[PDB]
Amino acid sequence: PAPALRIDYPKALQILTEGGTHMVCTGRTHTDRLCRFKWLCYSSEAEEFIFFHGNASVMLPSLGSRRFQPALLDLSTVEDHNTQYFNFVELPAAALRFMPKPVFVPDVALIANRFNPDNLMHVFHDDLLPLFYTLRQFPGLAREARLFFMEGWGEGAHFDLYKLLSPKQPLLRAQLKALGRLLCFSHAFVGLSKVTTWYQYGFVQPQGPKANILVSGNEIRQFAHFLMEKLNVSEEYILVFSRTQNRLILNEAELLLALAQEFQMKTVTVSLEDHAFADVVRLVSNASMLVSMHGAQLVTALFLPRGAAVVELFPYAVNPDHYTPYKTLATLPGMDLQYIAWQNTMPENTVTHPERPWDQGGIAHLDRAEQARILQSREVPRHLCCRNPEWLFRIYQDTKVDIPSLIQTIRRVVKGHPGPRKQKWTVSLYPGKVREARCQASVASEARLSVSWQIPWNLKYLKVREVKYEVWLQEQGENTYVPYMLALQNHTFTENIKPFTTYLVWIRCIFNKTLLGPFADVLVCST
Amino acid sequence: APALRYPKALQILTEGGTHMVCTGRTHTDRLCRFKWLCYSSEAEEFIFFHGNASVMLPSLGSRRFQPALLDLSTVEDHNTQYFNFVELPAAALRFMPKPVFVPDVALIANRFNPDNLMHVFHDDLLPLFYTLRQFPGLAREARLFFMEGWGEGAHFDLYKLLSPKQPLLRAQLKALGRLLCFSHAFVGLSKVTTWYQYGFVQPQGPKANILVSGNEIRQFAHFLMEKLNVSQEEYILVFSRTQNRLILNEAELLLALAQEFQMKTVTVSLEDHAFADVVRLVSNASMLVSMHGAQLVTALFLPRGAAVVELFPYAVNPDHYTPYKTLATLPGMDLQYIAWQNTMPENTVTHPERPWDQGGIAHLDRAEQARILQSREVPRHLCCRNPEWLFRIYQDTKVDIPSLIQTIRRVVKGHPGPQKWTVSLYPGKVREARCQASSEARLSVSWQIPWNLKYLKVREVKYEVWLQEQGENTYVPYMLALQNHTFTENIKPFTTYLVWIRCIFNKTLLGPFADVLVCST
Ligand SMILES: O=c1ccn([C@@H]2O[C@H](COP(=O)(O)OP(=O)(O)O)[C@@H](O)[C@H]2O)c(=O)[nH]1
Ligand SMILES: O=c1ccn([C@@H]2O[C@H](COP(=O)(O)OP(=O)(O)O)[C@@H](O)[C@H]2O)c(=O)[nH]1
Ligand SMILES: *[C@@H]1O[C@H](CO)[C@@H](O)[C@H](O)[C@H]1NC(C)=O
Ligand SMILES: *[C@@H]1O[C@H](CO)[C@@H](O)[C@H](O)[C@H]1NC(C)=O
Ligand SMILES: *[C@@H]1O[C@H](CO)[C@@H](O)[C@H](O)[C@H]1NC(C)=O
Ligand SMILES: *[C@@H]1O[C@H](CO)[C@@H](O)[C@H](O)[C@H]1NC(C)=O
Ligand SMILES: *[C@@H]1O[C@H](CO)[C@@H](O)[C@H](O)[C@H]1NC(C)=O
Ligand SMILES: *[C@@H]1O[C@H](CO)[C@@H](O)[C@H](O)[C@H]1NC(C)=O
Ligand SMILES: *[C@@H]1O[C@H](CO)[C@@H](O)[C@H](O)[C@H]1NC(C)=O
Ligand SMILES: *[C@H]1O[C@H](CO)[C@@H](O)[C@H](O)[C@@H]1O
Repeated sequence: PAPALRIDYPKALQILTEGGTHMVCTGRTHTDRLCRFKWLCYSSEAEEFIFFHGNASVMLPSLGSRRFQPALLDLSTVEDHNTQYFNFVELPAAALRFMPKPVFVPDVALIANRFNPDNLMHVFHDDLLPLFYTLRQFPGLAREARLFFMEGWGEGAHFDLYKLLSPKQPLLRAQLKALGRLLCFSHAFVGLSKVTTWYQYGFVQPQGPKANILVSGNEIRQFAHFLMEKLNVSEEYILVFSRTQNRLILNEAELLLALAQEFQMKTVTVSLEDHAFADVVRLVSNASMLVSMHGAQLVTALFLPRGAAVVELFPYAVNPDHYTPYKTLATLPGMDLQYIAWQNTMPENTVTHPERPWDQGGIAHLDRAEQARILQSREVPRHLCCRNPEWLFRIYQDTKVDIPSLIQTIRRVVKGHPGPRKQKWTVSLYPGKVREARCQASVASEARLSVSWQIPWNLKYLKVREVKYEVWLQEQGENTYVPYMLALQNHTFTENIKPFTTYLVWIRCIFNKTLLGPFADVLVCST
Repeated sequence: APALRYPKALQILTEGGTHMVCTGRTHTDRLCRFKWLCYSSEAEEFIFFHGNASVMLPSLGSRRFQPALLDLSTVEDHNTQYFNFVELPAAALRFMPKPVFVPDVALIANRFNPDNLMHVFHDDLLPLFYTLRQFPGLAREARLFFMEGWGEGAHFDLYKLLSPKQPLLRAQLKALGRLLCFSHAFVGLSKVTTWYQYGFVQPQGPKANILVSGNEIRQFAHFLMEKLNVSQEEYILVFSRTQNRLILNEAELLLALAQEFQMKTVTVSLEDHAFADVVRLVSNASMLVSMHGAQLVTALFLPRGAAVVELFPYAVNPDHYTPYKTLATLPGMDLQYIAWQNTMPENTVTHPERPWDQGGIAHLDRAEQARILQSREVPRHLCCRNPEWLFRIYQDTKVDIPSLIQTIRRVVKGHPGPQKWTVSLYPGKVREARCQASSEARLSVSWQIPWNLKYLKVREVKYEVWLQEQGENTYVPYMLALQNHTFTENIKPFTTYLVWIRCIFNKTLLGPFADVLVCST
């Protein structure tokens, strides 16, 4: 039994009225900024956060007019999206005399914007994963924070997933007008980290993977482990993730039997509509292979066990290489998932729906000349977000899957039985710097350059399959080097080494060809 | 407990491994929160242990060495102040000594130059103060770990005021144990409070985009004053040096200042006064006069409205060396700044026989010595030990009184020192921006005042309007006093115009643009 401590109202009102708002934020740009506020206020009538200047006020960063070029920070994880900015208006703390008495929020708050709470992929990629690790950026937040979703949408189809990310009930912006005309957070954090994102949806360039992905499969799976425990989720089979409303697999029944016979495994169907989400996660987490049309439901592939296979199907005229949010997820370093893409290339096996509304892929609202152009094109061109008619027209086709071509496409990657072979998922880490690098000239001989060094310190405690040392030889005063790949820690160079010459020697250790370590301090050596 | 050599801790470490979550896009603005980060005192390497609960955000791959994970000092991208770790599986602890655990939460950072007062305040104290306040619980509980490798330095007592717990230096970790393991540690310092760069790539000068204002400097100074028991008759304060860079006619300077401003004058120095007494003297000075030097960083303790008079030796252009000019003229600092330069060779004293440390030139080739002696202004240069710069900056100076008084009087007319201080805030967006269309084309626009202006009294309120024709990448600007306008000049029918509106307080406080107003004629 813990005390249900409320706010000490006279004390809080005095600290607010005399001291004012306090703000300390990270990062130097608005696209990578997280803010810690004390005594930040919000008027539910104006729908504006308020910074009150008092005698203890702090504003870091202090941007001046730059606070509106474009704003203070991104409230959502979609970078620089001009409808998801956060900012406040300023008033002197004395101006509280002209306002109703404030209502204080005792809970520590995390304020953020959900991008599209109706799409499972946006929920996981833009909100759930960023929230999970943003909370763990600051001590105490993970156990105490109440989420405040200010984007303006309702609960959405997946609100129960948002409730798993916090012990307290999250609040929407529309609910704040009932709490009071002037609300003041005693302790609030604002913003979401972009560190877990891997996709951009096509606002400035055609959609695709983020340029520099900073998340690995291990961090994805730690998040999945948490959600599975929250959902109370603790005969090998193939799982077909079905859709019931649009973008259908028209011969799903034939597909289930064909996969069952080809791989000699039980096949099972799952869908968002007919299964509770905890049951969906339960089925995915033990599946050896996940087969599904391109769509939001494939984001659940992050729950797949290591070693499982993802088979993504694409409708006619949809190039798999151009739409890769689930390919990128499946092939992240550390995810350890096989990825297979299959595209319908037979026009007799596709079903178009030109009469539907525009948001469902219809084209009847366009002029007859443009409809014929869309109908005659056999691949969606590269485009920008969000309502490209040809993209929607083709992505909401129904598909008859050519069974033998799908089987052969899978077999080029899954040569035998699918799923984990109970493999040893070794950790992949990098060497340290080589230590104590020394060098010597000849001991009337040729020109000789002999170099030696000690192994990296962490290699003292490592068992590694292949250890090599890349050595760069740069002659004094020249801008070019000669590379060497060596296995030993002691080498004497002779070929093309000149007498009475000084060389710059750079050394770095490499594990298994691809894991490059850092270079040590440069070694200067004369022959 | 400061140290501990708990089976729960060893098992959490051996099973789960290290946990890392960091902010920032690049290594130059990254702060990291670590759990179970470890350090080998023998190898002087931090260690990330890969366990079954390990997290590495960001996961940089090989890019973790281009050039490192983060900056350990607030000097940007300095190739000797990098932080990084080496990796091992958590099971490798079988072949390592029994770890000694640091139970207190830690903040790990590098001091750039703990022997220079300016470097102490600018690079370390201010960044430490606000980095601790970036994360809950740090300001009251953190133990500071300085890893740059220096000793205490002359100002180590100032670092102790930022923390109730005893700080530890890297050389002191060796005695703690061969393998040290932090249960909770933060790494890095924010650069948000910095305002100067010391000339590593381009010549030294102000930071390109300064993100700190005088209000944040003064909140930090207020905290330090209470830690020094400095509580809260007008006088002018001359901040003298006793070893080098002397004012040769100091006694006559004190008399001439006291007569010119009809005000008491008093001296102070770092050598002859306890630092708490130095702060007490500066905090009520109406004017601070001193040679260019580290002691002028104490100007951040001056009361609002006081004047800073910085004197420069012969051949030292004040415009090239502006760390204290930048500090004094920061927005919100409310300090007047005056620079005076000695331009008479008969009033300067050189010391060519001193070590390189103190500006001697006797260790150089005779041809280089002749160049330095014959040059009348120190050229622009990069860090760190330029001989001509050190030779002139350690000159002694006889201050020409009539020229200095005239220089001060161009900035300080009348009495120096403190006035009422309004904080300058910005307008909100204009609200409910509507428009009407019209022949000859006509376009009417109107809007409501920003919400915060409902509660403000402002001397001058104007509205800037950008008129952009849809399909053109340019605009026509207008400055209005009313909340409405009707455009007729160069307005066309069958055209779509985009209207951008922002409000401006007192000419210079530009507010944000509202959402674009699309009006078609
Ligand atoms: O037959 C369907 C079609 C869609 N959805 C879900 O409804 C949301 C919106 O679907 P949409 O097609 O707009 O998103 P997409 O799948 O193209 O990302 C997503 O969470 C889908 O998984 C569903 O459950 N069944
Ligand atoms: O006569 C002197 C000369 C220097 N210093 C202090 O000693 C440190 C190192 O001086 P240096 O000249 O290297 O720094 P500078 O003043 O040029 O920044 C600084 O904290 C100075 O304030 C001092 O107290 N008295
Ligand atoms: C602000 O006001 C409080 C209450 O009077 C006072 O204790 C404090 O010294 C003032 N100044 C600052 C910088 O907090
Ligand atoms: C799922 O089934 C059982 C546990 O329910 C487990 O033995 C099996 O390995 C799991 N599937 C995979 C692919 O690991
Ligand atoms: C190889 O061994 C050591 C390096 O550890 C070095 O002293 C020795 O001279 C090397 N051999 C040569 C340079 O022939
Ligand atoms: C890690 O190991 C602990 C103890 O062995 C166990 O409780 C936990 O489930 C494992 N997995 C994760 C993801 O922590
Ligand atoms: C100020 O006095 C208090 C004792 O109550 C203490 O914080 C500290 O030792 C003193 N500081 C100085 C500089 O005298
Ligand atoms: C502090 O400074 C004020 C401002 O000029 C002045 O009254 C005097 O120098 C000091 N007052 C004290 C110590 O009470
Ligand atoms: C235009 O704005 C002024 C104040 O700026 C106001 O007095 C006037 O009534 C407004 N006119 C219209 C037509 O709204
Ligand atoms: C809006 O646009 C996004 C990005 O293309 C889609 O993922 C979403 O389904 C909706 O079409």
